[PDB]
Amino acid sequence: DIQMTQSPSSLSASVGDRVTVTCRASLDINKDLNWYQQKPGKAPALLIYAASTLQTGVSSRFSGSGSGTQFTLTISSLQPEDFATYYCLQDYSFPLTFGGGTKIDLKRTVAAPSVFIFPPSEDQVKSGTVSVVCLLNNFYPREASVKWKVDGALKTGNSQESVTEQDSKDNTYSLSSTLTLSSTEYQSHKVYACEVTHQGLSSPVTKSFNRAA
Amino acid sequence: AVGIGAVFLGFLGAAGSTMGAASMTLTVQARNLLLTVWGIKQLQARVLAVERYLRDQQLLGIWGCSGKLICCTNVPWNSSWSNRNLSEIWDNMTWLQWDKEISNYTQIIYGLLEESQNQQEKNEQDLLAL
Amino acid sequence: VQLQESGPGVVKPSETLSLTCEVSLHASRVGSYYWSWIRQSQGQRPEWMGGLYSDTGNTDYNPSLKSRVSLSRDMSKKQFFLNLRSVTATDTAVYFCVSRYVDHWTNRRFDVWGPGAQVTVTSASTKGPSVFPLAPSSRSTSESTAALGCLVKDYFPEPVTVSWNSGSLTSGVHTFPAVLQSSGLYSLSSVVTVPSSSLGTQTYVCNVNHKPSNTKVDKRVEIKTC
Amino acid sequence: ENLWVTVYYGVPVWKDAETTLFCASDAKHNVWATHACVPTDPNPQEIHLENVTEEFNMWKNNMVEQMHTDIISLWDQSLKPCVKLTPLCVTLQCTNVTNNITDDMRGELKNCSFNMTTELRDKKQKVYSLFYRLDVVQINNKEYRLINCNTSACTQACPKVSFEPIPIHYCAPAGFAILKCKDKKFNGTGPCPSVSTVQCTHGIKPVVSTQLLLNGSLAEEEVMIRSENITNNAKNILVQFNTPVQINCTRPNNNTRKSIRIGPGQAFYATGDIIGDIRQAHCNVSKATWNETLGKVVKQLRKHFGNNTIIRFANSSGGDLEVTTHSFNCGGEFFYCNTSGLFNSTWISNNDSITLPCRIKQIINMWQRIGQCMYAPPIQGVIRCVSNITGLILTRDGGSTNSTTETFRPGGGDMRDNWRSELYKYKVVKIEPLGVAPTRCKRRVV
Ligand SMILES: *[C@@H]1O[C@H](CO)[C@@H](O[C@@H]2O[C@H](CO)[C@@H](O[C@@H]3O[C@H](CO[C@H]4O[C@H](CO)[C@@H](O)[C@H](O)[C@@H]4O)[C@@H](O)[C@H](O[C@H]4O[C@H](CO)[C@@H](O)[C@H](O)[C@@H]4O)[C@@H]3O)[C@H](O)[C@H]2NC(C)=O)[C@H](O)[C@H]1NC(C)=O
Ligand SMILES: *[C@@H]1O[C@H](CO)[C@@H](O[C@@H]2O[C@H](CO)[C@@H](O[C@@H]3O[C@H](CO)[C@@H](O)[C@H](O)[C@@H]3O)[C@H](O)[C@H]2NC(C)=O)[C@H](O)[C@H]1NC(C)=O
Ligand SMILES: *[C@@H]1O[C@H](CO)[C@@H](O[C@@H]2O[C@H](CO)[C@@H](O)[C@H](O)[C@H]2NC(C)=O)[C@H](O)[C@H]1NC(C)=O
Ligand SMILES: *[C@@H]1O[C@H](CO)[C@@H](O[C@@H]2O[C@H](CO)[C@@H](O)[C@H](O)[C@H]2NC(C)=O)[C@H](O)[C@H]1NC(C)=O
Ligand SMILES: *[C@@H]1O[C@H](CO)[C@@H](O[C@@H]2O[C@H](CO)[C@@H](O)[C@H](O)[C@H]2NC(C)=O)[C@H](O)[C@H]1NC(C)=O
Ligand SMILES: *[C@@H]1O[C@H](CO)[C@@H](O[C@@H]2O[C@H](CO)[C@@H](O)[C@H](O)[C@H]2NC(C)=O)[C@H](O)[C@H]1NC(C)=O
Ligand SMILES: *[C@@H]1O[C@H](CO)[C@@H](O)[C@H](O)[C@H]1NC(C)=O
Ligand SMILES: *[C@@H]1O[C@H](CO)[C@@H](O)[C@H](O)[C@H]1NC(C)=O
Ligand SMILES: *[C@@H]1O[C@H](CO)[C@@H](O)[C@H](O)[C@H]1NC(C)=O
Ligand SMILES: *[C@@H]1O[C@H](CO)[C@@H](O)[C@H](O)[C@H]1NC(C)=O
Ligand SMILES: *[C@@H]1O[C@H](CO)[C@@H](O)[C@H](O)[C@H]1NC(C)=O
Ligand SMILES: *[C@@H]1O[C@H](CO)[C@@H](O)[C@H](O)[C@H]1NC(C)=O
Ligand SMILES: *[C@@H]1O[C@H](CO)[C@@H](O)[C@H](O)[C@H]1NC(C)=O
Ligand SMILES: *[C@@H]1O[C@H](CO)[C@@H](O)[C@H](O)[C@H]1NC(C)=O
Ligand SMILES: *[C@@H]1O[C@H](CO)[C@@H](O)[C@H](O)[C@H]1NC(C)=O
Ligand SMILES: *[C@@H]1O[C@H](CO)[C@@H](O)[C@H](O)[C@H]1NC(C)=O
Ligand SMILES: *[C@@H]1O[C@H](CO)[C@@H](O)[C@H](O)[C@H]1NC(C)=O
Ligand SMILES: *[C@@H]1O[C@H](CO)[C@@H](O)[C@H](O)[C@H]1NC(C)=O
Ligand SMILES: *[C@@H]1O[C@H](CO)[C@@H](O)[C@H](O)[C@H]1NC(C)=O
Ligand SMILES: *[C@@H]1O[C@H](CO)[C@@H](O)[C@H](O)[C@H]1NC(C)=O
Repeated sequence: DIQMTQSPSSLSASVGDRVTVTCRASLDINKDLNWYQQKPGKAPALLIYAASTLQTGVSSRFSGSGSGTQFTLTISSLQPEDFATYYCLQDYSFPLTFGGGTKIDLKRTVAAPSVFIFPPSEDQVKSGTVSVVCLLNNFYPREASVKWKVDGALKTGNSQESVTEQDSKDNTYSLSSTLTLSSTEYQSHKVYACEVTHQGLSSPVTKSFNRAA
Repeated sequence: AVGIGAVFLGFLGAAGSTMGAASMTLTVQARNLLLTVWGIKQLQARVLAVERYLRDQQLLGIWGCSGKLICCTNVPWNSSWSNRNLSEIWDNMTWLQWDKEISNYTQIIYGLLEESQNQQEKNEQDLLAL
Repeated sequence: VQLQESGPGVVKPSETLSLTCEVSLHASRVGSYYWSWIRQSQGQRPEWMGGLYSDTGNTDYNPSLKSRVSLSRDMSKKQFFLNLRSVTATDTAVYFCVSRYVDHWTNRRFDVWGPGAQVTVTSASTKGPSVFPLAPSSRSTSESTAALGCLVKDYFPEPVTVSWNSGSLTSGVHTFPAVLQSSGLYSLSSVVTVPSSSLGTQTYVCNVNHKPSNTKVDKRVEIKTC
Repeated sequence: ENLWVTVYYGVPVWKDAETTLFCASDAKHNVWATHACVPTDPNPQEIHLENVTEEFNMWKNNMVEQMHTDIISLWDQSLKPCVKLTPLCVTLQCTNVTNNITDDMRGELKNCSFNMTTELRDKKQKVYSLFYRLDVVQINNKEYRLINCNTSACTQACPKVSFEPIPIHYCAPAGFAILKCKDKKFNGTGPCPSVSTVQCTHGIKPVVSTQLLLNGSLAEEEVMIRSENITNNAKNILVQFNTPVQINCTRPNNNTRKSIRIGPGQAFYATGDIIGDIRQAHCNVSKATWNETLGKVVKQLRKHFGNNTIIRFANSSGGDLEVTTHSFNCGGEFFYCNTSGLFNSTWISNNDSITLPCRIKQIINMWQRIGQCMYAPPIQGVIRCVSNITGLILTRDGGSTNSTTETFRPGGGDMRDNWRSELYKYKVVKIEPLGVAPTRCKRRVV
C-alpha cells in the first residue's frame, strides 16, 4: 500500500508564529493531497484541498505548498483556536491514508518532569493482576521518552499510556504510564523500574523499587 | 482525486435564479426534455411530445442555430420590445418574469429571425458565387 | 447538508458489527455522491475502511480489511450500512461516515464529516469499580513534594468521577482518561501532588462515583508505615 | 452601441396547459387492473425551487378530471370480463326473516325464492336467497323484484379481484413538469412561496366516500378550510385535519356465500342462511376524539367569519341515499351509515364511543351513473373495518339571516371533491425551452 509521511509530531509555538508542517509520500502523488484539522471530541475539518486552493469557510491564514512527494502546510499568523491535531491525506489513488499527526500547543518555559513510581498494594497482588504506575507532572514540551526496565533489562509490551489534556492555568502536562502484569509474572521478578528522559532533565531519571523492600 | 463526486443543478432548479445563473443549466433541461385505450393514450402522449420536440428543433434549424444551444444573430434588438439595461436584466430578473414581459412580441421576433436567416443564406450564396 | 451515524455503542467480540449512516442530500441537486467509512482510535491516526458511489455503487475496500468489511446502500429509504464481521479488540474506535461530492453549481468541495459514534468491542458487562490506593514510597519523604492517588481497575462502562476530600481539594488533582485494557475493561488513575509536610497530619480520601452501576467508593490514602 | 437578439434553448419557462397523465405503481389477479400502469421509479427526485412564487388553483386543474376519467375507464375494463347478471329478473316470492331477528334489524332482510336457469337451457331450478329491503321492490307471501329490473341490467363483482385502493402515481410524459406546493399553511387559491418540481404524484389512495373523507393524506400542522368561494352558499367546503380519528365498522352477520350455476360457466353468488345471531351492521367512533376534532374545525372556521356568531351542525338535507348517508366500502361490502349522530351539536362563542347504524346494499350504482349498476356478492364471515378520517365535506345552508346561527350539513355528490383534497398540492405545467434574451454578440458574418 501507500505509506503517508508527516513531520514533526509535536512542536511548541506561540500566538502569531510562522510555523510549517512537512508531509512526505512513498510514491508520486502530484497535487491530490488535503489537509485536515481535528480537535479532541470533534470531527476533522478540511482546510486546504489540492495543496494550493483554500477551502470555503476556512480562514485565509492557512496555506499549502509543495508538489510530487513533498508537501508543506504553512500558517501566517497562529491563533489560539488553531491548537489542534493536523493530518495530511492523499487522494491520488486507493487506499486512502493519513499522516502521523501534528499537535501544536502554547509555548512556555521548559519544566522538568516530577517522576514518581507507585508500587502495587497487597490487595492488588491478591486480586490476580498488578499495575505499576509511573507518573510525570509539570513538564514541557509535549515530547518525552518513558521506558520500562525489569531486573535491569529494558523490556517492551504490556504497557499503556494515559495522557490528559493541556492545563489552562499553568500550561503544564501530566503523564501516566501503566504496566499491567499478572501475579505470577510480578512474583517471578524482583526489581522493577521506569526511566524517563526529557529535555529539562540533564540526566536520565530512573525510578526503581524492589518487592522485598 | 479518485473519490470525487459530481452533482449538478436539478431539473428546472434554476427557474428562480437570474438570467446569467440559469444560462448554464440548459443542457440538463435539453436532455430531460425527452387493454387498448391506455396504450393508445400513452402512445399519443409520447408522439405529441416527440412532435413538439421536432417542431422546436425545426424552429431552431430554420435559423442559424442548427444544433448549438447558444447562438447569436446579426439582426439588432429594438427598444420597442424591452428597453432595459443589460447590467440588471441579466442579474436582477428571472426567465419567468422576462418571458411574461415580452410574451406579446415573440411571433414578430420569430418572423424577423426567419426572414433574416433566409436573406443571410441568400447573401452567402451570392458571396460564394464570386 | 449533515451526516449522522447510528448503531450499537457497545458490542460483543467475534460477531458482525452493523452501522447505519443517514444522509441529508443537498436540496435541488442531482448527480452522484461518494460515501466512505473512516474509524479513528484513541490516540491513533484515523483509518479508512472503504468507500462507494451513490449511483453506481462501486465499492472499494482496503486490502488490509477487505475480508471483513462490507459496504451496502439502498435508495428506497436512502441509507447505507457498514458491516464488519469478526470484530477484535483493536476495532474499538470512533467511526465516521463521510460524503464527498463536488457541486458544479458553486465549485465547492463540500467536505462534510459526521460527528462519529464510539464503538467498543468487549465481552464485559456493567459492574462495580475496583479502587486501589497508590500511596507514595517511604523513601520519597525527603523531597519537598509527594504524589499520591487512586487507581480504578476492572470497571465498565463509562463514566466515573473521582474527587479528593469531597471535591474541596482541586489544586494539583489530575484525572487521567480511561484506557481500554487487554481484558476488555476500562481503567484510569487520579493523582495529586501535595507537600511532604502534610503527610501524617491531613486525611486524604478519594471518592469514586459510578453512574451506570450507582457505586460510591471511599478510600483513605496513607503512606506505608514500617 | 446597440444590442442583438439571441435565441436560447432549454430555458426554464412554464405555461399552464392540459396533458394526459399516465398511471404508475409498484407492480406488486390484481386489483382494478393495475398491470396497465408502468412500474414507478423507486427513487423519485424532488427539486426544491427557490425565489419562486408560482400561482396555484383548485377546481380548474385537469388532473382531477383525468383521474375521474381514468377511474371510470379502469372500472369499466374491470367489470367487462365479469358475468352479466341479466336473467335473474323474475318473480321473487319473498317472506320476512324472523330467525332471532332484533327490533331494529326487523324487516331489512327478505328470504326470496325464485326459478333460476341452469347449465341446461331446457331446465330450471327453484332456489332461495336472501336480499336486503333496499334491493327489492313490491309489484302489485308476496312477489318482489330487483330495483335494477326496470333499469338497465348490470354485471356482478368477480370474487377473483377485490376493491382494495392501492396507491397510484400519476406521471406526466416528456415536455411537461409537475410542481407541488410545500407550504404548510397553503391557502385554497393563491401563490405558494415553496414550490418543488417532482417527477410525479405520491401514493394516492382512490378511496370512495360521499360524506366523510377517509384514508387520505393528513394535514401538515393544523386544520385547513378549502373552497373555491367561501362566501358562496352553493360551493362545497372541504375541511382537512391533522390528527385523524379512528372508526371501527362491523358486520356481525355471519352469512354464507352460495354459488348457483346460472348457465355455462356462469356462477351467481347469493347470500345463504345466516348462521348464529343476527345484528345490524354499525360503526363506532371515539367521543373524545370526535369532540376535539369538531372543536378544532369550529376554531378554524371561526376565523373566516365573525367571532361573535354561533355555528350549528345539522344532518343531511335529503335526496337520494347516495348523498344523504355516508357510503363506503370495506372488505368488498358497501356500507350506508346514518351520520346524524355526529352532526348534532351547537357551538357558542367562548363507554365513551358514539355508535351509528349502517345498512348494506347489494345493488350499488357507483359514480352516480344511471344504469350500469354493480351487484356486490356477499362476503363470508364477519366484516371488520378500521379506518382513519382525514377530512370532511361540509355545506352551508341557505338564508343566512343577519349572518348568525350558521348551520353546516354534510354532503357532496360528485367524487371529484374526494380527490380535490389530495391533488391540491400538485399541478402540471408545460415547459417552454425557447428564450430570446439579447446580448452584445454579433456572430461571425460571412
Ligand atoms: C383504509 O385503510 C384500512 C387499513 O387500516 C383498510 O382496512 C383493510 O381492509 C382490507 C379489506 O378491505 C383488509 O384486508 C382483509 O384482511 C383480512 C384479514 O387478514 C389478515 O391477515 C392477512 C394475512 O396475514 C393479511 O394479509 C391481512 O392484511 C389481514 O391482516 C383477510 O381475511 C381478507 O382476505 C380477503 O382478500 C384476500 C385477497 O387478499 C382473499 O383471498 C380472501 O378470500 C378475502 O376476500 C383481506 O385481505 C385489511 O386487513 C384491512 N386493514 C387492517 C389494518 O385491518 C380499509 O379497507 C381502507 N379503506 C377504507 C374505505 O376504509
Ligand atoms: C400583452 O398583451 C396582453 C393582452 O392584450 C395585455 O394584457 C392587457 O393589459 C391591459 C393593460 O396593459 C389590461 O387593461 C386593463 O383593463 C382594466 C379594465 O378596463 C383596467 O382596470 C386596467 O387598469 C387595465 O387598463 C387588459 O385587461 C389586459 N388583457 C387583455 C386581454 O387585453 C398585456 O398588457 C400586454 N403586455 C405588454 C407588455 O404589452
Ligand atoms: C435565490 O436568491 C438568493 C438571493 O440573491 C440567491 O443567493 C445569493 O445571494 C447573494 C446575496 O448577496 C448573491 O450575491 C448571490 O449572487 C446569490 N446566489 C446566486 C447563485 O445568485 C440564491 O442563489 C437564489 N437561489 C435560486 C435557486 O435562485
Ligand atoms: C316456478 O315454477 C313453477 C313451475 O312452473 C311455478 O309453479 C306454478 O305456479 C303457477 C302459479 O301459481 C301454478 O298455476 C302452476 O300450477 C304451478 N306449477 C307447478 C308445477 O307447481 C312457480 O310458481 C314458479 N315460481 C316460484 C317462485 O316457485
Ligand atoms: C362568491 O359568492 C358571492 C355570493 O354572495 C358573490 O357575491 C356576489 O357579488 C356581486 C358583486 O357584484 C353581487 O352583485 C352579488 O349580489 C353577490 N352575490 C350574492 C348572492 O349576493 C361573489 O362574487 C363570489 N365570488 C367570486 C365568484 O369570486
Ligand atoms: C327461505 O325459505 C326457504 C323455503 O322457501 C327455506 O328453505 C328450506 O327451509 C326449511 C325450513 O327452514 C329447511 O328444512 C330446508 O332444508 C330448506 N331448504 C330446502 C331446499 O327445502 C330457507 O331455509 C329459508 N331461509 C331462511 C334464512 O329462512
Ligand atoms: C478523475 O476523476 C475525478 C472524478 O471521479 C476527478 O475529480 C479528477 O479530477 C479526474 N482526474 C483528472 C486528472 O482529470
Ligand atoms: C442604465 O444605464 C444608464 C447608464 O448607461 C444609467 O444612467 C441608468 O440609471 C441605468 N438604468 C437602470 C435601470 O439601471
Ligand atoms: C315484513 O317486512 C315488511 C318490511 O320490509 C313489513 O312491511 C311487513 O309488515 C312485514 N310482514 C310481517 C308479516 O312481518
Ligand atoms: C323503477 O321502479 C322504481 C320503484 O317503483 C321507481 O322508483 C323508479 O322510478 C323506476 N325507474 C324507471 C326508469 O321506471
Ligand atoms: C385565501 O385566498 C382568498 C382569495 O384570494 C382570500 O380571500 C383569503 O383571505 C385567503 N386566505 C388566506 C389564509 O390567505
Ligand atoms: C362464522 O361461521 C363459520 C362457519 O364455519 C365459523 O367457522 C366462524 O368461526 C364464524 N365466525 C363468527 C365470528 O362467528
Ligand atoms: C360499538 O359500541 C357498542 C356500544 O355498546 C358495542 O356494543 C359494540 O360492540 C361496539 N362495536 C365495535 C365494533 O367496537
Ligand atoms: C377500534 O379498534 C381498535 C383495535 O385495536 C382500538 O384500539 C380502538 O380503540 C377502537 N376505536 C374505537 C373508537 O372503538
Ligand atoms: C365537547 O367537550 C366540551 C368540554 O367542556 C363539552 O362542553 C361539549 O359538550 C362536548 N361536546 C360534545 C359534542 O360532546
Ligand atoms: C377573532 O379572534 C382572532 C383571535 O384572537 C383575532 O385574530 C381576530 O382579529 C378576531 N376577529 C374579530 C373580527 O374580532
Ligand atoms: C335528518 O334529515 C332529515 C331530512 O333529510 C330530517 O327529516 C330528519 O329529521 C333529520 N334527523 C335529525 C335527527 O335531525
Ligand atoms: C338518522 O337516524 C335518526 C334517528 O332518530 C333519524 O331521525 C334520521 O332521519 C336518520 N337520518 C336519515 C338521513 O334518515
Ligand atoms: C340530537 O340532540 C337532541 C338534543 O336533545 C336529541 O333530542 C336528539 O335525539 C339528537 N339526535 C341524534 C340523531 O342524536
Ligand atoms: C391511522 O393512524 C395511525 C396513527 O397515525 C396509523 O398508525 C395508521 O396506519 C393509520 N391508518 C390508516 C389506514 O391511515
